Amino acid sequence: GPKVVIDGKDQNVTGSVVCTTAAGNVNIAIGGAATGIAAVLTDGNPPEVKSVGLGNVNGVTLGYTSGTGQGNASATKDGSHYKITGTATGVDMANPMSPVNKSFEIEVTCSTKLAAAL
Amino acid sequence: PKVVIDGKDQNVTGSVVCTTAAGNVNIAIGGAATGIAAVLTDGNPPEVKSVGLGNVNGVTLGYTSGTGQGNASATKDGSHYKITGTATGVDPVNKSFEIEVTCSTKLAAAL
Repeated sequence: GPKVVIDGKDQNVTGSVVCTTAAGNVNIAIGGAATGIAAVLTDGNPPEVKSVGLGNVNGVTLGYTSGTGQGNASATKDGSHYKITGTATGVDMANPMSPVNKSFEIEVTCSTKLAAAL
Repeated sequence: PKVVIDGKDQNVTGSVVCTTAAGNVNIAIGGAATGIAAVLTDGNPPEVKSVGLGNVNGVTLGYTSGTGQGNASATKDGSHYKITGTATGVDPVNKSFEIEVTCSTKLAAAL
């Protein structure tokens, strides 16, 4: 089942992983759209991280977008099993200050539905 | 793409990426960092499974089907989806929303 760690703290994930694809992209959603936890990878092998969202972490929405230069991310793939690690970043909207940076790890195994869609 | 919440357009500027598997379509706006996404079935009309709207005036807003909280419906015309409903959040906030997006031919190929 899905594992999400933020700043060295296991998140208590009660939900499910949903994996979808189309040419170029593998979307991994953990907990449904309302959480905002998701990662987007290329459909290549080796994979590349396009973006990560960690949702609202203590009032700040943290994420990674490839090509902005802010935060960082790395992925590994073993079939349907993906691991993404890095540093996510964000700014407090209510009280914008310096960017917040937090380490993360996401590990999931997609279902056979993702194999079929590829 | 257009995202409206409580009658206010959010000025989303990012890309729309529509992906599928097993009868579900995920629409993501601005990549994962935004938290803006919707999950629909591949039916006529599509049924809304979930919507995330991100952080909006301090609260994460969204919708999950089957809980009895909020509401959402959708229509599909070609590659274009319109999703409207009521989203909710807590630190209870209820806000109307509308998402309008056109997916690329990459979704039609995957379906």
